[PDB]
Amino acid sequence: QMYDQLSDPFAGLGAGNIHLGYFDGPDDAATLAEAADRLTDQLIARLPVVRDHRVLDVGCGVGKPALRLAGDLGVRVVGVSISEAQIGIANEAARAAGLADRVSFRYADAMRLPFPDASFDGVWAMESLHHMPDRLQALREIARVLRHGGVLSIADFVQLGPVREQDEEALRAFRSGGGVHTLTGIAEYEAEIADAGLTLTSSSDISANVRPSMVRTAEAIRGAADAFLPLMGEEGLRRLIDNFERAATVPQIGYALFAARRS
Ligand SMILES: O=C1NC(=O)c2c1c1c3ccccc3[nH]c1c1c2c2ccccc2n1[C@@H]1O[C@H](CO)[C@@H](O)[C@H](O)[C@H]1O
Ligand SMILES: Nc1ncnc2c1ncn2[C@@H]1O[C@H](CSCC[C@H](N)C(=O)O)[C@@H](O)[C@H]1O
Repeated sequence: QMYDQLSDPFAGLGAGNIHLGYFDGPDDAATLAEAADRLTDQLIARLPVVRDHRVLDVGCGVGKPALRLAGDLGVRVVGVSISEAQIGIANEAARAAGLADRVSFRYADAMRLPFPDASFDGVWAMESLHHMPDRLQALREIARVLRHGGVLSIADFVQLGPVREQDEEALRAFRSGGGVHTLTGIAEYEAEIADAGLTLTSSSDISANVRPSMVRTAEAIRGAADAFLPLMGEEGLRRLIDNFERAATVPQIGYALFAARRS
């Protein structure tokens, strides 16, 4: 519901990216849209696939990360989402870049993947698995469609520890507004990957590199009030902004990059 409504405006705050950014710290002079493309690059380093490999983009957004994958690495990409609106935009972006024969997007719920077993050489889940009610079932479906020796690269949120009473309400606003159905610590995350049948190969805590994205995204929204206001209204937009601004006050909100292999 959330996505179909506001995808247009958010996609555009990050050029075509619907995910956060990677900075060298708060005093970094990279644009939000630049920091978003830097995050795509950081996850590409965790996905050792080569030309002609077939990759599944779980939670594809409007397809810019997927298209970047096909351009840099030469992989065929099938992206899945649950927003029919996003899929139509993503497939046209692929037609626009002349990659329709390499990159396609279809409807699919990551918890019941509509693909045969071992049909993909790699899986790519950028900032999407926290929308899953049962994250373990999504990882189990991911391992199933991965061929033996296939690789997985996850970018996602994590909780670095328990939140103090004074920040309880800011966490709750972050989880309800951001659609964060699953949020766990790194230990609990690494354990699920193993329980799904995947052998962990990388684990990067990049929380400090991503935390600025919270504050800077709020500033971009204010600058984009013209695009957001008609779709929400002053009261709805002020709360959206506030959700981000409060989320930045929770230091236990982190971010991790994982890489795994199928046995
Ligand atoms: O509608 C919303 N109400 C919120 O409170 C909201 C909303 C959205 C939203 C709507 C359409 C398309 C993408 C959207 N991202 C939203 C939101 C949030 C939100 C609130 C606090 C902290 C982070 C938040 N983020 C995060 O934004 C990242 C950058 O786009 C996403 O990658 C990440 O998944 C997401 O958690
Ligand atoms: N159960 C589910 N199955 C598949 N995709 C889902 C899903 N729940 C959410 N998504 C999708 O996951 C995406 C989160 S936004 C990340 C989009 C893109 N990969 C990027 O970084 O730009 C959205 O496209 C949303 O529709």
